[PDB]
Amino acid sequence: KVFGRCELAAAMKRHGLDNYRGYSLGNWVCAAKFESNFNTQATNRNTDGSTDYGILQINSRWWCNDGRTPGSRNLCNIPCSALLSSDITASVNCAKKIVSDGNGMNAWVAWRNRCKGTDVQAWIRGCRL
Repeated sequence: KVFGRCELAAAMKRHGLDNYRGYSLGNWVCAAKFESNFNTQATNRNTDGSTDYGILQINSRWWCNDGRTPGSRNLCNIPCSALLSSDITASVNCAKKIVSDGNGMNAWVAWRNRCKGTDVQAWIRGCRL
């Protein structure tokens, strides 16, 4: 599914991401924009041999199992393909663990490089939330 901007904001807000670990909703929308372009089916191989999956580009070395990543820990206890669903529940649940792991949203280097420090509230402009 390719989410609309406000559609995604509404769903992340429903699943309790707004202000989760102090990160406002616009931070999460911005991260999704630059990680996946709001496309739940997005998959991208990383240089380390792991792959990133779904709306928030969760990796197969630490977080989900894709069966082809040596060293896999699967700390979200989920197959990576489950992070490609139209329903974002699994991605959100996993992202909550990630952002709690010590470095906040710096875990998403696209957030760090494209969102952090910016006017992230723009990403929820016009949305009835």
